[PDB]
Amino acid sequence: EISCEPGKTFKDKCNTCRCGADGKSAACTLKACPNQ
Repeated sequence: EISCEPGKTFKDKCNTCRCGADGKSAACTLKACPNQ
């Protein structure tokens, strides 16, 4: 599932992800979910 520029990073969820080498995933991180 998922998809994006493989090797790149972005926000995605409310924290911060990192599109994995494949255009279908991204290692992410958690923390408060900024919205404002």
